[PDB]
Amino acid sequence: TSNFRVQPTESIVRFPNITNLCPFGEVFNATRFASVYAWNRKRISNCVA
Amino acid sequence: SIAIPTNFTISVTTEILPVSMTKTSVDCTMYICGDSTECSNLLLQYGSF
Repeated sequence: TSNFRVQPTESIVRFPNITNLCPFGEVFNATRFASVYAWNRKRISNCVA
Repeated sequence: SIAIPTNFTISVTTEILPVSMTKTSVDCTMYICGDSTECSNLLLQYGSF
């Protein structure tokens, strides 16, 4: 006939217990922006975005 | 000129014949889509393959 697959019961989500707010607010709205060739690459880590 | 045997021998020679292979079956949606209902709609668009 067909394939029997047990339907999932509920949904389980788990994320790292970190809630630091990312600096995107000042990253995008920065007062000074560099030139096209000298792009200032920035690394963002350990924060919820 | 003729050559006639005098003392005979009796041998036992094994023979190997396959009779059947491993019976196998497969389901597309579990194989192709993997229980995903988004792919299940796309697959049926390809006709009765």
